[PDB]
Amino acid sequence: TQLITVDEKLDITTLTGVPEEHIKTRKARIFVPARNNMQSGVNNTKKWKMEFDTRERWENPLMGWASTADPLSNLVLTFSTKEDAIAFAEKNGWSYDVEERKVPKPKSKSYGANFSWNKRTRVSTK
Amino acid sequence: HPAVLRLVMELSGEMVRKCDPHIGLLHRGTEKLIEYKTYLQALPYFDRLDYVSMMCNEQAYSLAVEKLLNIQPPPRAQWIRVLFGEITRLLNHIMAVTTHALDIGAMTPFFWMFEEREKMFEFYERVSGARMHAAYVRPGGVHQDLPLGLMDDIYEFSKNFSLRIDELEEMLTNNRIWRNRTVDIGVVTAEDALNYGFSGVMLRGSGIQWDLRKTQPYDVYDQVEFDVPIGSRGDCYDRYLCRVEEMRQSIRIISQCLNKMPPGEIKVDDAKVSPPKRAEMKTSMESLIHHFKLYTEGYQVPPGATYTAIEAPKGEFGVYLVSDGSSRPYRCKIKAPGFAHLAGLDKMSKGHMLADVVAIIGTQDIVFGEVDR
Amino acid sequence: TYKYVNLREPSMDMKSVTDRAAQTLLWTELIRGLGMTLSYLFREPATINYPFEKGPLSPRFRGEHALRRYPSGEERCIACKLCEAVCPAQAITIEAEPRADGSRRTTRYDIDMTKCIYCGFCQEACPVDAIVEGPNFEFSTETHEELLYNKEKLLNNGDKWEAEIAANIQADYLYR
Amino acid sequence: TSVKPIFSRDMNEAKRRVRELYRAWYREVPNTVHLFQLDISVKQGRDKVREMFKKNAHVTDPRVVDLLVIKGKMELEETINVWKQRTHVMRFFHETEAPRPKDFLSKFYVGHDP
Amino acid sequence: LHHAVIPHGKGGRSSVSGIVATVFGATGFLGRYLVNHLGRMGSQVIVPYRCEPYDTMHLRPMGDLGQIIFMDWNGRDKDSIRRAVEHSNVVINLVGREWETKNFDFEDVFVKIPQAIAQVSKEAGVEKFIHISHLNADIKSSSKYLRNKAVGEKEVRETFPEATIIKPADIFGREDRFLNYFANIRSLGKKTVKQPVYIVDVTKGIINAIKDPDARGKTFAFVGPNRYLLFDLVQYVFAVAHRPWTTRDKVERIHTTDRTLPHLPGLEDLGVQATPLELKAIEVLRRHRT
Amino acid sequence: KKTTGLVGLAVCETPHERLKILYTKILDVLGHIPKNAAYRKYTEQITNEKLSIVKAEPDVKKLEEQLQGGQIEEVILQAENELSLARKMIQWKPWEPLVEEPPASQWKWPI
Amino acid sequence: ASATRLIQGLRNWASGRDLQAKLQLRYQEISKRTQPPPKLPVGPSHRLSNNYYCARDGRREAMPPSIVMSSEKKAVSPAPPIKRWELSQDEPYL
Amino acid sequence: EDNKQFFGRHRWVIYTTEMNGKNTFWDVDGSMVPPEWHRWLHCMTDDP
Amino acid sequence: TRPTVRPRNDVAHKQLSAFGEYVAEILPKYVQQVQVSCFSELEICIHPDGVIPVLTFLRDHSNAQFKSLADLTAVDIPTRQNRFEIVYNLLSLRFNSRIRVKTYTDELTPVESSVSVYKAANWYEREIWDMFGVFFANHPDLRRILTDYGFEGHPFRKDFPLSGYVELRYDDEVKRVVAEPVELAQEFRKFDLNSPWEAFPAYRQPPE
Amino acid sequence: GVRTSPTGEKVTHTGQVYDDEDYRRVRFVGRQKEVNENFAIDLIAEQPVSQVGSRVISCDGGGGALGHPRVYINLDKETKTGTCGYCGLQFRQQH
Ligand SMILES: NC(=O)C1=CN([C@@H]2O[C@H](COP(=O)(O)OP(=O)(O)OC[C@H]3O[C@@H](n4cnc5c(N)ncnc54)[C@H](OP(=O)(O)O)[C@@H]3O)[C@@H](O)[C@H]2O)C=CC1
Ligand code: SF4
Ligand code: SF4
Ligand SMILES: [Zn+2]
Repeated sequence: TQLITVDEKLDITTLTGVPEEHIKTRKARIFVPARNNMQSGVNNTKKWKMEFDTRERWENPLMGWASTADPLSNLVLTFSTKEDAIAFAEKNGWSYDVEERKVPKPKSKSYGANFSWNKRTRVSTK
Repeated sequence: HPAVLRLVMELSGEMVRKCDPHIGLLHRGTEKLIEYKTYLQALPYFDRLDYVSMMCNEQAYSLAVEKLLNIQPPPRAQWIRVLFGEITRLLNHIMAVTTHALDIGAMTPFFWMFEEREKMFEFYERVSGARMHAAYVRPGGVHQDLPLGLMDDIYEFSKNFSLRIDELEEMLTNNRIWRNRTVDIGVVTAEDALNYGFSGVMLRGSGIQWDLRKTQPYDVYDQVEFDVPIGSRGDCYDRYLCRVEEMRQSIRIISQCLNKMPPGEIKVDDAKVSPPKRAEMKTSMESLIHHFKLYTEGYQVPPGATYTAIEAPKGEFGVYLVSDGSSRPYRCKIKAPGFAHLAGLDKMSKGHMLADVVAIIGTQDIVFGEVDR
Repeated sequence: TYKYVNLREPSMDMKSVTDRAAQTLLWTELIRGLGMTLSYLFREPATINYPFEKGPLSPRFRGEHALRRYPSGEERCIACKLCEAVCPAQAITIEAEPRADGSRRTTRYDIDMTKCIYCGFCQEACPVDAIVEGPNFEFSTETHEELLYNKEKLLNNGDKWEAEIAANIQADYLYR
Repeated sequence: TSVKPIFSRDMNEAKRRVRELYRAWYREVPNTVHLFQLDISVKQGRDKVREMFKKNAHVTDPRVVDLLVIKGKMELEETINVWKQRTHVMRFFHETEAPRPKDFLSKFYVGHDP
Repeated sequence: LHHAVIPHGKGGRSSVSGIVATVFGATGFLGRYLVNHLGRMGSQVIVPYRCEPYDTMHLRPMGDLGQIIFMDWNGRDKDSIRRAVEHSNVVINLVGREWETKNFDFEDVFVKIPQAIAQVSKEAGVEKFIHISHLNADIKSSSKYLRNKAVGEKEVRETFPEATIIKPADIFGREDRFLNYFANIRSLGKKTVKQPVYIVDVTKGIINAIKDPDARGKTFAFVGPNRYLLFDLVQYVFAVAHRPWTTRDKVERIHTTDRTLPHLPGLEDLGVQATPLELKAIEVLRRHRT
Repeated sequence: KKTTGLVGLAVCETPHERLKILYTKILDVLGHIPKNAAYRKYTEQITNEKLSIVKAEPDVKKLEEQLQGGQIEEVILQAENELSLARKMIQWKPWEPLVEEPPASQWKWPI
Repeated sequence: ASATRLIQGLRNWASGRDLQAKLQLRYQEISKRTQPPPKLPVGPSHRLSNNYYCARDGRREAMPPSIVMSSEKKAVSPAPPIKRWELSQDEPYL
Repeated sequence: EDNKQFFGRHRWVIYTTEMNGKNTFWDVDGSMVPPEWHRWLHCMTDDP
Repeated sequence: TRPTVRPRNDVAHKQLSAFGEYVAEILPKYVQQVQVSCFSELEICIHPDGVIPVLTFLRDHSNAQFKSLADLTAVDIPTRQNRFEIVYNLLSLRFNSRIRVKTYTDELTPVESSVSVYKAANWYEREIWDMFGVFFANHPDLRRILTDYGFEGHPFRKDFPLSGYVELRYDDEVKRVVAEPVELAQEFRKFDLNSPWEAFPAYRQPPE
Repeated sequence: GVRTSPTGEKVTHTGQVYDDEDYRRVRFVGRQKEVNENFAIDLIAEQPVSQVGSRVISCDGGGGALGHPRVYINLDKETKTGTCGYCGLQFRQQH
């Protein structure tokens, strides 16, 4: 009711109990995941995935597994806008990198363009 | 001392001041682990978050996914699910009786009804193969239907078990000193029964005529003849009586379910949710593709949140799903009758003594696995 | 539809109240309880002599996690990783290479018998029934190293009995 | 941007509440080190307590400082009861080195640590 | 060298470090703390024994999943010892019973045992072998114990000379010999100086020596950081104990002679901090009364 | 009537006029509230419906048939609860227009 | 069974419930294992020529929930009032 | 295999002395059964 | 759709629609959304200042009894200025209907302790405080349940990882149980599983 | 049936034999490395190539619906005998 409020940023790493080593050490990455190109389906777009950097993964000497001393290794954070993505990355204290979304460029194709008269565009095989 | 929980009881001499359960000694991370799996992967968490009920929680989660997914299970699978749900209610009530018996003393009917429970574990073994953690209930019907030579064994068990519960009522139940142990302990106001959120056998045992099977029949329970007992007084001798009568009504429901078994079908006829049978898998192409992607990715679910609850023998077993439109759940929570019953221990133990407090904890069907979520 | 209980009053007729008084001051139903317990005393016990008489089981019990091989042929496994894809504890570990013959095969096939919750999804998910839940129950191993089965452990394990597993599968290939 | 407070009006009442909390922690140590049959002198534990207070020293929002006061209040209630045990109080100390320094040469002999 | 012997990532609890340590004895007290610090480091430890598997069982879960391994040896044959040091990066000799038995006196344990194991370890080709002994083990009189240790040190220097002869002072810990010896009493008043040194910094120095180079060949000693009076020590443990196989060889070992040596480095010269009596002594002096 | 099924709820003997004066207090405490709020309209509607059921009837079992909420005393308790929220809803001004809307990218679920 | 009639009469006199009749130890009442092999039906599918999955599409019928609100016989309840229960016939108390 | 006893006392095994050389006159174990008799004695079937 | 399809009760659809429109019209101060699911359970989406007034209304008012309290949950959703969702669930004894009161909240600004109107909400509030951090002012007891007291971090966030930062073991050096940083012996192999190709065209959110 | 290391150890069907600078050898000390005695590659070449004088054939592999699913393989190349990807056993046409 028009109360106390100050206008400042947020530093939630004092609250969430995380080690400051894993705060100042690592660095987030915010990106739209590129389409797995062997498939052709663009539903895997329309997100904003936040990952962390990959780190040390040695081998289990007894079996031949993959062991790591990395607690923040296998997270991913699905967001829906870059604005609140960068806002959250600022808000929870860690540093971050911002890649940029690259759309499929629209084109101009026709079967009639494939079957021209003098133009060298000619499929010659179908 | 075995019961496993922490209890801090500050008291004036042998009576009371304030007793508080520190629970959280058992916390595992079930909700986070279901948040990192698929549905079909994370079904056994629902099998064992309550671990005594081994088919009721299966039934609850499968009805949660069917309710979110809008697929009716086939009728023969519904009757089989009803039969195993009532067997499981029988087993959980008879465990609660015998564990209160051994927690108070009363060494032998523990062993007697555990012989009966070994017979029912034999039935679970022949049906699924597990001893106790029989998953067996996919979303969308019953997987791998029951073999030949089972129903007459259920029939023989039903006759023998009616005689054995009569002999248990011969042993205890008008037993003088057990009644003298339990007369007027655990008073519950109906307003306290509502505001403290007690559910199931507490509400059955004190006041309100409230049963989920007869108020929202979630399956073919509307076709079987039975009656839930209502409790008269806020005490646990009466609540014991309503447990034993719910056992006998479960026997009636098992007899009618044996008499009303249709020879319909095993699973749903939806090969995008239930996996196809193995012969038509290894012949057909579409069946192989549906098997393969159904076990890798899992079935997609339309988004949204739902809540449902059924009768666990402890009470309103609620499962609350949050499903982003995906192959994974996004969140799940378990509204736990054990947690709700543990919530009101100050009102159930304000005016008694500590041995009677142990009797209060014992006479409510607690497991402290379901109290954890 | 309900049946509420504790509807009797203590009857003020002299017969019922003197019967309850004689019940109180003569200790009657306690002796009735002793009679019921003696009735279970003179029965015959349901105790199987365990190391000789082994208990009854089912044709669909889930035990050993064995592998199988073809009749007069090599491993039934293909290494298509469906069992690691469905394994809810993620106990299966598969690393696959083909041999020089061209057929696809493995290198490494690990089961964490610690992590193994014994569902049966790997039995009911393999398209060829390569890995099969065994019949037995005896693992009972002293060292934590030795409950981590490798592929050759499973091959020497499933080749310890075939006709058992094949008999169970021939009994049980129609209900599933 | 009218945002609700928790308890205070600026950082000044927050300083008052945290110095009350520090006074309670300072006179709350010797009963704990007497009760739990510990292993460490009083002044060393008090120095690590005031070091923990020094650790969060760059927080300016009133809600966050109030919430840290609430966290310290909850932990102080639990330590002044005997709900916690020897393991937790030793878990506040960090004696299980891990002596891993910020020396870039020592960061180089055991590495891959940006 | 073959791979999976280099350190891997971070350190500790299957964060794989470098060494493979074959340890003799190790059912004993200092050996148990050394196995505990190697399990904290996470290296692979090979310990043979001769006792019941109960004792190695209670020191077992300190090791990680399969990181320690238990095998067998006898006090005579070189064969099982060579089998124990077939594949061994580093090896340590921590052996010794502090009295004579009917089958093993002071002879041929300190005489025969480091000779045989140093022989088969030189034949196997180990590096950074470390043999423990006691400080002030000299050829001179009144100590069969210490003169057998000095013979053993001359053995270690003579055969397999590329070793590390090491010696602490009277070390104390949770299962000390002499602190329990001073508690299990009922007693003579003479003049003696003595320095005790706390156990965990000693074994951290041991593992620092075995994983660091430049320390081969040199003999090392460990020094109590105050070097105070025997009578003050007995009165101090008396006042803090709050109560206002003992052969003659043991009582002469604890009363007779203790002295410093300036030839050889102590604690901080190797690069480890030494911590005095007081704090850990208040820790270990429980068991006052009821 | 005679030893009802609820535990901590003991029966009365003259339910009628007690419930009558309870409903008149409902109408009056509602009467202190402004008229244009349709909350007053719906509460006044349902309470005059219920009081017209009761005031026309000196029956007991037929009163439990015609008016829901069995048996009898729970109706009294429910009207007591309604009177409690009436006393609380003199305050809190719930018929005022909307408090500040969310930023509207929030109840959009499938994210 | 396999007991004499004397201790049998003692068991029946200790509790009169026809102890020889239902003895909780079955002998050959168990249905025989290794049964004749089963044949299993297919339900309301697998009959061809009509069954488009476009028709019987139980998955795709989920709709987004309908949204409202960012001379009146009204103030209705969420449901009709529930029919109050009944004393059952099969031996209530009383 | 006897029939006049109840369900469970059907099938019982009696071992031998040093079937491998372990003095198994005493201290008998499970997994000392050949596989077809392991399907037999666990009451999974009705055929010897 | 005559076999194998779960039928739905359009009677209940219309009844819950009329009741939700009733509640939304009679409390305009706090009601923001009333939505009916296709499987017919009512959802009421609520500003976090009418917690106590709307719960006093819903427990009482006798046109909607709703004594039974089910869960209170908090679901952690990023990409929102107000992250968390306090989800009350109410069940009516006399009526057999279920409403989901979804009131929203942020990280820091509290809500106001439903234990003053609902005794069952006590330990639910204590649990949701311990696991998330939605502060509950005017509440008697906010302690830690379902964690260790030496543990902290509110682990049911999406920001907190799967495996925690600490890990217990025993050591004979300090003769006790110690808590080291996490050292996994196996990876927890995470599976990218979400295929493309738009499994539900009805739920297509619009593009930018 | 097997081969043997220069150190004198049972090798596997997979070529994973050891150095003299290892430690998995020292965890093999005293405890038997239980290799599979019977290999897998060896049994295939002992099999007679089943010859059917058809063109395109079917395969099941030891019982209907007990084994790998039906695979229809081609026999139109002559010097390249068609191998089932599941069975492994070859086929030849006849004319
Ligand atoms: N005052 C002291 O205690 C000090 C001792 N030391 C040195 O440390 C060692 C003593 O350490 P501590 O742990 O306290 O005592 P221990 O006697 O327990 O350590 C010796 C270990 O080696 C074993 N062992 C010794 N001799 C034989 C043998 N002949 N055959 C088989 N096993 C044998 C012992 O018994 P088992 O065979 O049952 O395993 C034991 O496990 C000695 O070598 C001593 O020189 C150094 C400084 C101070
Ligand atoms: S066992 Fe079966 S499911 Fe697993 S990889 Fe092999 S063939 Fe595939
Ligand atoms: S039974 Fe379950 S946990 Fe075990 S290996 Fe198979 S799928 Fe994995
Ligand atoms: Zn084939």
